[PDB]
Amino acid sequence: HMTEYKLVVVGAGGVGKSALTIQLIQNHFVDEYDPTIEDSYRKQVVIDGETCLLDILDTAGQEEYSAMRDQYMRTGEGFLCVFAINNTKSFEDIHQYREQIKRVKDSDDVPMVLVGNKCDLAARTVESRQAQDLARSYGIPYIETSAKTRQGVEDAFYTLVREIRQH
Amino acid sequence: EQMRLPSADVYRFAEPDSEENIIFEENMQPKAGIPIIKAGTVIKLIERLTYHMYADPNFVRTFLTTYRSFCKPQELLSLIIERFEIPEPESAELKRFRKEYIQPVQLRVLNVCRHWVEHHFYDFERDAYLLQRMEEFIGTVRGKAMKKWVESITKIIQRKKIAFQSSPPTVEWHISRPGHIETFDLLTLHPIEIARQLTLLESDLYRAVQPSELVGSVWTKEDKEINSPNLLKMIRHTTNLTLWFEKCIVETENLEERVAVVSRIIEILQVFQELNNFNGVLEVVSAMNSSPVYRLDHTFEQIPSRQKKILEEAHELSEDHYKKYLAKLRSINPPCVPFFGIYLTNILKTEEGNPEVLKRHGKELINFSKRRKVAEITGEIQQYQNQPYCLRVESDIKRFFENLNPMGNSMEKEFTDYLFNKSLEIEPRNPKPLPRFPKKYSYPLKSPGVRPSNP
Ligand SMILES: *[C@H]1C(=O)N(CC)C(=O)[C@@H]1c1cccc(CN)c1
Repeated sequence: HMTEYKLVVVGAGGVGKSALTIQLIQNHFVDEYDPTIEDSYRKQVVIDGETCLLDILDTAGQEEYSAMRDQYMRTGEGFLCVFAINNTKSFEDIHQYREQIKRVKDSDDVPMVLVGNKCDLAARTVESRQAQDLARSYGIPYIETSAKTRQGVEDAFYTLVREIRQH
Repeated sequence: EQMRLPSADVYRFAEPDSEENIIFEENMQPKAGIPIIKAGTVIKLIERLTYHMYADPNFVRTFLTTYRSFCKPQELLSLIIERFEIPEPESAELKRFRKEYIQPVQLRVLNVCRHWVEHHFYDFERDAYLLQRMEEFIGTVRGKAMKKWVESITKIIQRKKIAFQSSPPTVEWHISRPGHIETFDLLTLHPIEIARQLTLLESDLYRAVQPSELVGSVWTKEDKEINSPNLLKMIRHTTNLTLWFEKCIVETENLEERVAVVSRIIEILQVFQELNNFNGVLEVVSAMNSSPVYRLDHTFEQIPSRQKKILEEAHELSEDHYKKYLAKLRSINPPCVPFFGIYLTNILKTEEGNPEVLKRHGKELINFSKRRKVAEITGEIQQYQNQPYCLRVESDIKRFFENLNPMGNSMEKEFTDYLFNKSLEIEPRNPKPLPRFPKKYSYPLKSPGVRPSNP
């Protein structure tokens, strides 16, 4: 049996966080996504030669069900804490998301990654340096991604698999 | 035989089909044998919405539910008025065109107007000038076949502007007696009635949500409070009940009394399972899997195995991306209360994960398959909203749950941290010894059970 990694995307709503996982799972030249099918959240990948299966939980659109976060979060081994570079409040929300994850996994060292997503051509309010600084304070990587170009998407997820493996 | 239609210079809807203006899916309309449109220009979509060869109710139903993402109500009305206003081409030719093109097309635009006014009246409630223009247009419509439909549209407009089973089971009571609202609490009300009255509220809240609140992922955007108020009331009730269940648990500091509380909630879950209230089932499951409750190992140890197993199967409904939940929802028949969260995610990801436009030979075409895909989810939401529950409303129990406010004046983080700090207090983190706490309930803890008291 190949290793299966249960990954959880957490982040503010209303800022296109769903693009991160949609872009990973859909083929780089296909734009025909159906969230209903099983293949829509499962992907077989090769990271540093070791083949694995990534199972990604993204509850995008269920943010108002705030009492379900703990439940959803406990499913995961690794977390992508996602904010939008065009929205400072989504960047300010990361601290509490991380605190919630630490509490759910009952651990100060949970495989985690900070992802800054460029969802549209709107102006950047979060400078890379501010996010690079926040990530260093938590002791985790920082990956920026673009929803239009698929740039950084694979590095965000692969970097998390390596955080789980090196735990 | 081939019919002579006017020129596109005078009438846009006569432009012939091509790869640059209309494309189709490989399969054919279920139940009807009609081609499935994948994408097209707005003019081609309006043409097919009011097609002369045949009537297309599914496309009409889909269109009027999802068109606002690519066309404004005001712009659509103009387009359907343009469609109706058919010029004759520049006899055998003119008499057949009148019966095989003008009459069928004019008749189909009137069906659109009727379906619009009947099922998406909100477009007119929010734009009085849109209703002036509709009523104005409908006034200009004259003909033999029209009078019937023109009068039906007028009778729907004025109605919209104005604004059933056998005997249900006996209301169950436990310690709290009817009218004694002051004593009502988790353990004093009957677990069957808590679950029934919560199922009625949650069923009404579920039924009140319209597709206008869902299409376009509007509940996630800045105006969510204006555009999705029933969905939000619904999600907030659910959140309230989850937090109340947790509060009941962690504020019951005595272990034996806390074991009675967790057991009673699992009984409420068991009745929600019986009633097919999956929202209710997941409210309990979410409270049990919350950070403050999950960690209470001394409490779950003393829970009977029947109740552990009940909670375990309910938890498994949520596993593997709601695999068992999805299967169980398809296997049951109404009345039921679905869990809305899945629908919300699927609509969001459909709309965010697919293009608004497809480009063929450099020309932009509206992606209608994306829209159809969303109308399929909203249609499924509506199929479970038809059937009501044959359960009697108890107005005081109803009001008790409607008015719950476990958070009080506290903010989420404040309250969440308090619930967690109560969990650590009542059951410290090892190797801290387990303290003892006094009892808080003067009344008996023994449950009356989840089986009715009378036939
Ligand atoms: C992403 C973002 O940060 N904001 C708020 C300033 C947006 O409106 C952007 C967004 C949101 C939802 C979907 C999409 C995809 N075009 C983009």
